[PDB]
Amino acid sequence: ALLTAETFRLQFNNRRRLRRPYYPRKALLCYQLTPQNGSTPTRGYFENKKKCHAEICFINEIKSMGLDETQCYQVTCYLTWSPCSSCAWKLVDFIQAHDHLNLRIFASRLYYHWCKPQQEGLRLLCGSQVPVEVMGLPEFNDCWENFVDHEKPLSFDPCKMLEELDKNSRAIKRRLERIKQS
Amino acid sequence: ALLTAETFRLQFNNRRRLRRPYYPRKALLCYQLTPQNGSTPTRGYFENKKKCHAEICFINEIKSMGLDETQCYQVTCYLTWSPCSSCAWKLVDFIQAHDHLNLRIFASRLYYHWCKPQQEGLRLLCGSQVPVEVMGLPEFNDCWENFVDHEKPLSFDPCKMLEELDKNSRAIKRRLERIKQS
RNA sequence: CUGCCGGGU
RNA sequence: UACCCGGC
Ligand SMILES: [Zn+2]
Ligand SMILES: [Zn+2]
Repeated sequence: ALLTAETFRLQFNNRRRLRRPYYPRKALLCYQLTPQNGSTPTRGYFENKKKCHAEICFINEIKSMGLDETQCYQVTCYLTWSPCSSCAWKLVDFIQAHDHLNLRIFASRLYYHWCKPQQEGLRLLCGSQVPVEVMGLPEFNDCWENFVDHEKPLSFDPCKMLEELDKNSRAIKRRLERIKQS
Repeated sequence: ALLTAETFRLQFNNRRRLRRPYYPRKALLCYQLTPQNGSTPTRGYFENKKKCHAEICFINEIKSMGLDETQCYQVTCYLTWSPCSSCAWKLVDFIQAHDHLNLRIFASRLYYHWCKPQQEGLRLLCGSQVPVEVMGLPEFNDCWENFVDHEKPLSFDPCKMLEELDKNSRAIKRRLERIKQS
């Protein structure tokens, strides 16, 4: 159920440029659903598969759970790659049909942020009740704590690794800010 | 004994970061020897060998050329990569023993220039009657015109290529000047 | 695909 | 993930 600590470090790695050994930074999504009646959170994670994308895999998962439409839920997502233009649309739709869910999205990296469609896509999310932010130490902290297996001994220092995501996320944050006001 | 236009273009490319497709930018030397009386120049080019770098296979084979010790010669070298710390030591040793030769070096790119032993080697040449400069539009012009065959039709426009070479050499020149000041 | 740090689109 | 650029 739990991501391996090496999967976390490699896949959430928001570095400017990769360090050797090189590896594909795959899409990955960490969601957590909290009811607002004072209740227990539910968690899981998705990759890209079949005819999906992790966001689309997660939209249909919610539908499966058959939630309580009389209840507001807080839905938080942690994406290594900020969403598609196409997934942007499919998410804006989804949230419009499910007003009883409060969606918030955090990206570790901004996917093709120099292209207009991905730009418009993110401005839309932020215009259509779906705030988009860059993960910072708070979000990197919560994702490590609750989504990563901590039973085995690590080949690296977790606190320094988190330190470095925090540091790298700053320039990624100013870039997202500039996109919103364009 | 004429480089092909594709070899010149690939090997003397001074872009900081390459473009696809990727290829090894290997060491290469184009040399010109001219006397001070008037006699026409002598030209050739050298590659890295297993037992000598281009600069060193070159100064070696000078004994085996039809020059005499009573005339002065101006020796100009055009290098893709700037000299070794090891080659720097041997170039100064060689110039010191041959007072009939006036050598000056021109590098397209600075080889490992963030490293002290390579920088001291460049400082050493400049301080030992061996001027080191970064190749500019004149030197790129010079080397294209005299050292590569212009029979075949080119798959690219040599004017725009030299234009970018000239544009790229500006930052690299600024880097050599800083090194020469430490 | 010489290495590193950093800014911006 | 692409490009432009600065410095070491
Ligand atoms: Zn998508
Ligand atoms: Zn050498």
